[PDB]
Formats: sequence, structure tokens, C-alpha cells
Amino acid sequence: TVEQMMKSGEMIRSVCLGKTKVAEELVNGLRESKFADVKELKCYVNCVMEMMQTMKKGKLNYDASVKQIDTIMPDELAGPMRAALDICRTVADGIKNNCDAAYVLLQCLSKNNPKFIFP
Amino acid sequence: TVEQMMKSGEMIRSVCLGKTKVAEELVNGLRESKFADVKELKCYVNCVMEMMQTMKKGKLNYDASVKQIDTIMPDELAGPMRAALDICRTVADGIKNNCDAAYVLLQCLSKNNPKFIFP
Repeated sequence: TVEQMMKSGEMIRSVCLGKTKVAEELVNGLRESKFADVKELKCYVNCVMEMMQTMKKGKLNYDASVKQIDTIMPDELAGPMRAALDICRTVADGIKNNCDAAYVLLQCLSKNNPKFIFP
Repeated sequence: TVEQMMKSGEMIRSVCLGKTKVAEELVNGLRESKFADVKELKCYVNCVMEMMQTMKKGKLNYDASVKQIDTIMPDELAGPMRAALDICRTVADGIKNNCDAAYVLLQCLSKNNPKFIFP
């Protein structure tokens, strides 16, 4: 729902901000298709996906991801997010570095979701 | 840490869902402060607390819980949980039913912790 999405996103942001020592201005940039090749930012994205059960050890879990998407997001955002996850399902496969794998997946989702949003 | 909180949380959720036969929809309501008086849900909470060693025989173990919060939770989540634990330390004292005691503690923690999270 809207309220749950906001609560979850707010909590995940503060946890992953703290863990990855990323600059908050760079995190804000992720909603603006600014995707600089910054290690802390890549790892911030990986932390978010791990807290959402979407990636585990640098690999997408499709079923868990969809379960989380449906559980957290209102339909209006979930639907477009699932459709983008389908297009992007294999884009990060075989990328060894977890933070790099998560970032490649994020870039694809943003490129393929007209209603993209991220904590 | 993130990946251990996630692995641990996921396993413990799975075990306690199976044991208590609670509706997962009600378990999800816990994050929205919907503390329905449902036996399976109260016992789900107790199961999770026992698996995390925070309760034994329907009594809070304070030292073990402080340890547990500090070890499993990301610091950003640990602090607020510790403070809520102090405020709620005695709230379940005297309650004979184990599941009921676990639930009373959980409600108090949720009430006194802006950053509340639970498997």
C-alpha cells in the first residue's frame, strides 16, 4: 500500500545509507537516471535489493522479488515494476560482483519502468 | 548485518509459519500495527521470539535479547530496539500464557519503537 511502501522505503534507505557509506545526494540521483560508476552507490543499490529479498549473493530471486513487489507496492506501481522485472530478468546473470550485479539490474528496471521508484 | 538478518529472519519466519499454521496475511499485519487477537498469530510471535532466544518459557530474557538485538540487527535498527526493550522490559511479567506474554511484549515494542521490524 502507499503507507507501507513509504514506511518500508524510509527504513531501508536509512539502513543501507548507513551500511554503505554512500553520499545521500548520489542516492537521490538514482530517481533521476543518474547512475555514476560509484562503488558506494552500487553497494547501496545491492543493500536495498537484499533487504527486499530481490537479490541474494548477487543473484536475482524472481519469485521472492515478485512476492515482495506485490506485498509492498500499490498495484499502480507494482504492475509496471513486475513488467520491467520480466524484461530485465536475465540482465545481471553471471556478473560476479554483487554490487555490480545489482546496479546493472537497477539500470535496466529504470530504463523499462515508466513509473520507477526506489528507496 | 544485512545478509544474516535476512537469512535468519527468512528461516525463522518459515519455521514459525509452518509450526503455528497462522495465516501469512495476519503475520503481515504485524508490520502495520494490526495486532488481532488470533491464537495462531500470538503463537507465531512467541515462536519467533523463542527461535531468536529472546524468550524462554514465556519470560523475556533481557541479557540474551540485548545481545541478540546487537548482533543480528543493523546498528541503525539495533539502537531503537534496545531503547524500546528497556521501556517494555517488565510489561509481560506475570502473564502465564506464553503466547499471550510474547504478544504483549511485541505490542509494547512496536508502540515504543519508530523503527520496528519483525520476521
